[PDB]
Amino acid sequence: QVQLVQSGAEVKKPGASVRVSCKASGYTFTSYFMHWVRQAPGQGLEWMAITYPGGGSPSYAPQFQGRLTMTDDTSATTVYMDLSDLTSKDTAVYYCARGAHRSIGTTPLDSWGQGTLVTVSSASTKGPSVFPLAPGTAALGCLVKDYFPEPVTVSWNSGALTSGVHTFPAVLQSSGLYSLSSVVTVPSSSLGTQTYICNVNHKPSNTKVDKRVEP
Amino acid sequence: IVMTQTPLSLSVTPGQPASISCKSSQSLLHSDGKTYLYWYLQKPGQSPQLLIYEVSNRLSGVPDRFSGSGSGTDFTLKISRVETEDVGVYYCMQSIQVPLYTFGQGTRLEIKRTVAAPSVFIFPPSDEQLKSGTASVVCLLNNFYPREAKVQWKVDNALQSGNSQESVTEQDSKDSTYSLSSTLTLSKADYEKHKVYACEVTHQGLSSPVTKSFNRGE
Repeated sequence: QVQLVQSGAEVKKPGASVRVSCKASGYTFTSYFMHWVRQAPGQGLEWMAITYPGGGSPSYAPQFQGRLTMTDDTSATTVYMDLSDLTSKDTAVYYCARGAHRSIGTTPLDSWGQGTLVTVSSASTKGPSVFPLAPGTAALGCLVKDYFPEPVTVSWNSGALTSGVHTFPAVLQSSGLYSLSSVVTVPSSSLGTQTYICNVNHKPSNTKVDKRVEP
Repeated sequence: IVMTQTPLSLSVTPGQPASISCKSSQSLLHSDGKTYLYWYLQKPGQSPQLLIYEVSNRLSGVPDRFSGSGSGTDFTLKISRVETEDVGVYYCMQSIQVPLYTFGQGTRLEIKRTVAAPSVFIFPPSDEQLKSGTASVVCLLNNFYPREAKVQWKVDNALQSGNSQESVTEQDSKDSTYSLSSTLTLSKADYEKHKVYACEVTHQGLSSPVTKSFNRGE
């Protein structure tokens, strides 16, 4: 069983460098090519680099202008990328992926890591402010504003309320902080008796907030 | 080498077939019969997964309703009968020459359904937020189809531009509708200088644009 386990999310300032690792298991590490691919939020896939472990000379997509290096450690069956001189154009999910057997070719990419989010920004890590969106059908919700970086999750009534819930993609504000809303539609009759609490979790800042949304 | 995918978005009634095309700027036929064009599907929140490799070969475990064809520059991915699990973004990828591999821009496959007009709601800023000096006014368009929609913000009947952002949910699996939220941001000072805040929505399922408004301060 192939596994490709990447390191955790990173936050960097412009000008810095980032290292992401990918621990491979379940196959002969040195007999397959390995690839890096990235995806900026809401955008398409971008192929970055390829090597084969233990004696490969990596090669790099030319638009990275030499900022990207790929390495491997065969005794740890791990591949790395180092991307230097970062800008906000480099904010992306970075994927490691196994390519073809070395006797077959370089592609296709049959197994993919879980992805590593790298956020490049001058902003510093910050939990959100949570504000109520107060209401025959009532819409109510929570505005989860001014946090950094992604991601946040939102539940309602500790997960007991799932029907009618819409949690929107975050938007990146000109301040460099994110903002998102989560809404739910409920019967207007229930507003008097039923309680509605949004549970917001911003793991990057270690923040959990509960907000009761009242009429 | 550039790959051009078409259409950018495709809506398919389930059970109907679907076709996606990928055209390369030059032949992907390696001098050996192998043509280096692969297809991937990426579902929301998930890593890409391989579907078709070397033009027409189905990957292990891929259901046989999927097939690919094409010999040099024009490639097509076909789905016998669109099950609703197939919604996502399809990418073609050419790898004729290292390190010049590229992806197409992606075609989004969605479920076709009957037209459904948005239910619109408008939310004032909370008193709590106002204490901090900024005002977020939020407009919600709930459960509509198709995806294309226009939100126009108006403050005392003056058309706003440049001071709002919006985002849209993924297609809901149950009813195949989209939802959209638009946030108008002003400073508390600017907010308190006007009375009527209005969200004007244009959608195909609306014969006339719906406007939802409030007077600041109830």
